[PDB]
Amino acid sequence: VARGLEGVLFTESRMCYIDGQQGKLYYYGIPIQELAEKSSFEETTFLLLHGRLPRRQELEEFSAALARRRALPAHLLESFKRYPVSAHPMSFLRTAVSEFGMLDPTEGDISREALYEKGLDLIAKFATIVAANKRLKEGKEPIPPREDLSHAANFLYMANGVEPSPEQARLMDAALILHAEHGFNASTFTAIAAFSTETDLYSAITAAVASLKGPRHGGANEAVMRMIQEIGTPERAREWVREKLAKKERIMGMGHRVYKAFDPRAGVLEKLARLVAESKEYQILKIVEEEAGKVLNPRGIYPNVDFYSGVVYSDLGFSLEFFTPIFAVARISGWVGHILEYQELDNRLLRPGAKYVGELDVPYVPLEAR
Amino acid sequence: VARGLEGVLFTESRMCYIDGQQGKLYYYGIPIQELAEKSSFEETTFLLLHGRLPRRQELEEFSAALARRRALPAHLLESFKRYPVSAHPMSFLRTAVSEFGMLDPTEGDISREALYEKGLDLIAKFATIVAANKRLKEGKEPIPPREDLSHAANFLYMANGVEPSPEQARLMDAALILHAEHGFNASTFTAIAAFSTETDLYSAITAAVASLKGPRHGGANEAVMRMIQEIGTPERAREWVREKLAKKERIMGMGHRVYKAFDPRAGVLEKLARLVAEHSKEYQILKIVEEEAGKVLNPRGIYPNVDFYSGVVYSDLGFSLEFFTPIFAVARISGWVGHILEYQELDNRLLRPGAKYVGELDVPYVPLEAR
Ligand SMILES: CC(C)(COP(=O)(O)OP(=O)(O)OC[C@H]1O[C@@H](n2cnc3c(N)ncnc32)[C@H](O)[C@@H]1OP(=O)(O)O)[C@@H](O)C(=O)NCCC(=O)NCCS
Ligand SMILES: CC(C)(COP(=O)(O)OP(=O)(O)OC[C@H]1O[C@@H](n2cnc3c(N)ncnc32)[C@H](O)[C@@H]1OP(=O)(O)O)[C@@H](O)C(=O)NCCC(=O)NCCS
Repeated sequence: VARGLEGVLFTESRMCYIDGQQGKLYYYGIPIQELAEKSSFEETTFLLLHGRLPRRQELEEFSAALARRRALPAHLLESFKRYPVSAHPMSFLRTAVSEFGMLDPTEGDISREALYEKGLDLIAKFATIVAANKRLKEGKEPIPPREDLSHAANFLYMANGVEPSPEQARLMDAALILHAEHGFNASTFTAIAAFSTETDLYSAITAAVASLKGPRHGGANEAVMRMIQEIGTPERAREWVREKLAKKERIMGMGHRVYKAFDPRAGVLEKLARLVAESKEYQILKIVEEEAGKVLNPRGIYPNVDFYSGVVYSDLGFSLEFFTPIFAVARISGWVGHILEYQELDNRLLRPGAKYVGELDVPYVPLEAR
Repeated sequence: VARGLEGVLFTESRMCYIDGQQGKLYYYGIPIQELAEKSSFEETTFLLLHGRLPRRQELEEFSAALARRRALPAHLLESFKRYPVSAHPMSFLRTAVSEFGMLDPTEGDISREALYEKGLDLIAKFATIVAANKRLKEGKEPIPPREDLSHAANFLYMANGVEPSPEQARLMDAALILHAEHGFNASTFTAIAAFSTETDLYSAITAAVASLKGPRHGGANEAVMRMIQEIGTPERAREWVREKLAKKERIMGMGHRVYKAFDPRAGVLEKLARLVAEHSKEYQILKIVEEEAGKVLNPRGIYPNVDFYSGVVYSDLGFSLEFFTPIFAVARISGWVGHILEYQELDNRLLRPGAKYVGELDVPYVPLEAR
């Protein structure tokens, strides 16, 4: 029984190579550290959708293309007004994508060209949705996209109401790149499971968002921040971990189905977190990292991408309930890419089985005789 | 590489046994034919969630518990008014479930009891959502659930605007029972994939609905009716079949990923389709297709599946093709909930597979200027 589908390779992919032992990550063969440093969200999105780095003009046009698609339709923006503002942002996002799906007169079209076109709209619009949610949570009005800003800069602008510093934008740009793609993780896999029935892109992405929301998965984002707050001070971190591990509970932001080593994305984020810190949250994380590490590292359990990302998002102006949506704002590129690849390379309905451990030939006992 | 995850057994389950070789189905050990004859959607639901038949008081209380959860909140009914009427019914449902979860103050509570309780709410409300969708599709107003009607009778009532005859209610009830549960099919598996991240129930069910929306899952229903229509009359059924197979094109409503024999649910539906048939045209075309296509396909292990006869049953109950999959969801939500409860109980592990990597490694980041 392949519990958790661990070790099950169900398809072939060119998109993401994860070396869990050595802790390497590549997007179509390019190391993530290279991309985080040098690339942008648009460029990495092109890479993930097209399978190669864009040329100058391609990138310029691809970015303008995405930018032109950032705005949400009035209908959806009107709908947001009654979206329960106390609802979790991932549930906001989940609903927005589904509703957006209804507004598409050709929603069901899944030709490669339509997936790509609808995907460009989702990749572009996700930031606008999450930002709108954030503005609404704050009792303020959603802000229209500024097409002149990069995706990252625009996301910050719509979320915060002011154009970000170039540094702030670069930080957001780095974070998006780091979360953009990561193989057949739970949310990507869920999207493919859904898509494997030839359902529409919105259905597959709603499912992906649904999946990403979980605290075992992308929800570990805010969970780690919850952990930091619960700890409160770096002075309480060690004993906190000691007793957390003593009651055999899990330390959020550590451990990974694949990485049995420091997450190469966490490695990058740790450095960005360190720069923002220069700081209690970061100090607390380092202590948790050290203290939990000494029992978990030997088990192959290390900080993952969710461990340091919150420090980063928090610096960018986001409260913790938006950490996972920010994740989604990036990962949508990877989801669309995977849906395009799965269609091309495999496109088979996923229909697994289980090991039945129940009973057979149980009688239907007459009601009055039970 | 395990394409399609075929033969991949990723968890243990007690809920559903699918005998693919002999064409047998059981919900917690009970043959599907028994439940289709004797049980009810509420009782079978109880079975699917509790793993056993309910005592008389239990069922009565359970039925009532579901009945008082049928009504949708005014907030959601109001939102429906702006849902695009031209939208796909499954997109309506997908959105409805998602928006409903937003109205739940403890949406993310996934303790067993909270899953059970929220699952009952979804089971009860799925019929009310799909029925509202249908009313709205017709430019009409949703109809409030009636507690004095069973789940099936009420569904027809809310959907059609008139209380169904006992016969029609019995047909629907039997149809819901038959589609309530079927192992780790795409929608159920996708529910689990989602839920394995410990996301909320609505997220998992929204994902289930997203999967079910696909034509490769729960769809054939419509395709069979299209087939029947393109055949037109039983007089040209055999010929159509012979030509269809010669085109090496598939015959809708036959063949199954697991069933390499007659679908036991098709076995029950075949008798029910014949009941509604006694417009016998639909049915007669189907029996001729079954026979002519079966003489060729049966030996290859392909037989009619649940989708072969269900369409005839649903359109007779007043549902257009596009509501076939929603009606499927109205029943399967019981199994989805049951599976989420079981998965949590028995396994509860993150679903995180891998892929065989056939890409490049150590690709340099070439400068923009040099590309
Ligand atoms: C991601 C995660 C689900 C991967 O786990 P998995 O591959 O599905 O494996 P399992 O959950 O079955 O666990 C393996 C063992 O490691 C332990 N373990 C896993 N991650 C752990 C963590 N973060 N804290 C402490 N113990 C942990 C488990 O308790 C388990 O114990 P056992 O064999 O002693 O019973 C898991 O590491 C986790 O829950 N991490 C916290 C959430 C998180 O940060 N998720 C984001 C991943 S990027
Ligand atoms: C469910 C389904 C996908 C299973 O396909 P499968 O796993 O490839 O089926 P088998 O493994 O038993 O197939 C062996 C052969 O029978 C053919 N076959 C099976 N389904 C067929 C159908 N309904 N009509 C004609 N031929 C069919 C296959 O195409 C295959 O091709 P080959 O001679 O080229 O190798 C297929 O039966 C189908 O598309 N059904 C029609 C629609 C339908 O009713 N399905 C929905 C409910 S599951």
